[PDB]
Amino acid sequence: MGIQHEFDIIINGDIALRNLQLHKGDNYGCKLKIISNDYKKLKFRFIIRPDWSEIDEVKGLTVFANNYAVKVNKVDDTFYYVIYEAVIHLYNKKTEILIYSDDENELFKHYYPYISLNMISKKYKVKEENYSSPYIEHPLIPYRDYESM
Repeated sequence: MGIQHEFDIIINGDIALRNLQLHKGDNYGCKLKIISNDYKKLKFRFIIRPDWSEIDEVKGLTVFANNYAVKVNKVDDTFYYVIYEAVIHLYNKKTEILIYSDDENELFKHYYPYISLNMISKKYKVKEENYSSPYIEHPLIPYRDYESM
């Protein structure tokens, strides 16, 4: 049993995408398909609980939306949790968001989950679990203070 981080993403304080971590490995990420007519923008909070048993530092996150670079802000950085935020603006009905620590060696193809969030029909679903076991919670139940938005 190698490196086991935990990785969650909260959207709009309403939707929690929990348990997104890779089953093992020093990386964490998610691919999102957003379908929308009405949302001008989505607020994201990306929560990492790092496994410090082997690492020297906690990898940060890169975010692209339809392959345009998105501003990412680190808002907490502690031993037990490292938290990032972004507010992503939607310019097309369909937007692919790539969130990751690293994007190499088929991580998106075989490892990171792929989740669809249809904001029109309000249908939130896992398209591919790959090497993770996502749990989509809606409405979100805040189990930690840093989960509520």
